[PDB]
Amino acid sequence: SLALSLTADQMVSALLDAEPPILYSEYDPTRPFSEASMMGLLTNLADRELVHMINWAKRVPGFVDLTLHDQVHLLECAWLEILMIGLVWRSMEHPGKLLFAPNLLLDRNQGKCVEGMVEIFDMLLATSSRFRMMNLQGEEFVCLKSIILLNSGVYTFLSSTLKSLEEKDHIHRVLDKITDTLIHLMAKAGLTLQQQHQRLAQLLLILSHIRHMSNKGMEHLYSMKCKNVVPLSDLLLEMLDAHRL
Amino acid sequence: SLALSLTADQMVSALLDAEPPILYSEYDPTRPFSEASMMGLLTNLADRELVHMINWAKRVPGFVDLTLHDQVHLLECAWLEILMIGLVWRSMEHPGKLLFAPNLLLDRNQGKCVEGMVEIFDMLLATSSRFRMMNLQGEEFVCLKSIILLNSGVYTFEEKDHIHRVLDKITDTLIHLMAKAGLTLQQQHQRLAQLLLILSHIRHMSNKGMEHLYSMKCKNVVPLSDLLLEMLDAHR
Amino acid sequence: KHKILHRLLQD
Amino acid sequence: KILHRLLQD
Ligand SMILES: CCc1c2cc(O)ccc2nn1-c1ccc(O)cc1
Ligand SMILES: CCc1c2cc(O)ccc2nn1-c1ccc(O)cc1
Repeated sequence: SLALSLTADQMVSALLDAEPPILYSEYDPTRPFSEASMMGLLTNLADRELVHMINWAKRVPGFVDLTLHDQVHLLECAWLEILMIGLVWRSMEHPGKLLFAPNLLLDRNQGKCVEGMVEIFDMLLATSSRFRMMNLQGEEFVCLKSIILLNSGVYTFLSSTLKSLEEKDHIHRVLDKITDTLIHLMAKAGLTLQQQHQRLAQLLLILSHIRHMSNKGMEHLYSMKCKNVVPLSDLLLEMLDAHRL
Repeated sequence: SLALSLTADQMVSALLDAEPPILYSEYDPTRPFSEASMMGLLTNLADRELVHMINWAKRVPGFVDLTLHDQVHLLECAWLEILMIGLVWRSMEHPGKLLFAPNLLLDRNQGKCVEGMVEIFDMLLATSSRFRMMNLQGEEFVCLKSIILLNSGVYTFEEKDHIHRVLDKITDTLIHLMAKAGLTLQQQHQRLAQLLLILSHIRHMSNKGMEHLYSMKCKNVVPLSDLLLEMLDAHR
Repeated sequence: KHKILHRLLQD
Repeated sequence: KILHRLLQD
């Protein structure tokens, strides 16, 4: 696995080059929001972002070493965590707002258009604030987003001796590499040894909050689906259904 | 604040001291399970453990510096994570079984006694197996449990600053334990990350567990205590 | 107004 | 499965 042989600098550079584009929403700015129309915008966007995510995932070192079955389980597990951490990143420089897209910048009050949404908005906003407080750097962001991809689904594997186990090993080797890379960035940034471990922890603890947000957004998305608020694409339907079985 | 001045050794000592007891279940092992009895056993147990958890939290350095309201918020957010990491930890040396209590050790398949339960069991066991392969130490475990208490509800809030200061001290404590254990700096940072990433899976399980518990309540498959209903209500 | 957790904490 | 096909590209 040539990926295991990468330096920290090579890991960072590869992750930066893999970054997906910032997409635009199909927001028609001279039409009144409804619950249905706002949900449509978010799910239309997500659907287009998913195709770009898949090509990004293929570009994360080690991901293409895994089987097709395992790549699927990993993306199925983490897709919404990844979209949300991207959103929180994009929003870093806009206090009080979520930059879903350059033409779709929403504050919490706009979240109230959709029932149950404001609660999720509020968690995303607080995560954005935390990112700002910590002064999260893009090099750290891309590492974290890659940790989510590799980690979130890693224990929902089963165990078929060597087969499942070595896919698990590999993933952990790669995760260990991203840790080394994170530490490297903080050292190059001049943080002390103590600050390095402290910051490493602060950043990883955020992931527990992103998981929480993904769990609640998946519940919320399921609810919108079950209430015929919005038509989901087959892709999004499949991604959502992976969380009900 | 007095928790900010603890040494690493003294953080561990304090956390080790604050540990709640291992409770027994009421289960009469002369009779087999039903869906209603198993779930009754689980909730009766959790309800008794919750009383001890509140005592334990008050003994977590820095927790008592927080306002009563903040203390409540943290416990409401984290209670099921805390119960589950506990369960994962005592099941650690029983591959394939979940030691809910010394007299209630349930192998994977008994999760099928309750609809929807086996999926949660499978997650719990996978986590136990992870702990095992990492050889999680008790001193590390108590650090992790306290991190959950302090971290899980913090972003849903000077109060925030203190929690982050205490969190830093516990990070300092975990790294101390690993340094003490002979690990290189590189191994120390790799193990710190590995342990903290498990907290993401523990959150996942809590969230899943919460919806299952909610379903079992609506479908009325078992009566829940007032305290447990209240801890449930906090999430919805 | 009278959550059980509240009163358990203040003991 | 759509996800499966997309990964194959
Ligand atoms: C996956 C689309 C989506 C949501 C669905 C919900 O039910 C609630 C909140 C949601 N946010 N998003 C979302 C997040 C980040 C994006 O880049 C696109 C959509
Ligand atoms: C809150 C009791 C409980 C569960 C309820 C569910 O619906 C599903 C799984 C559950 N696990 N537990 C649980 C976890 C740890 C304990 O120490 C005791 C009960």
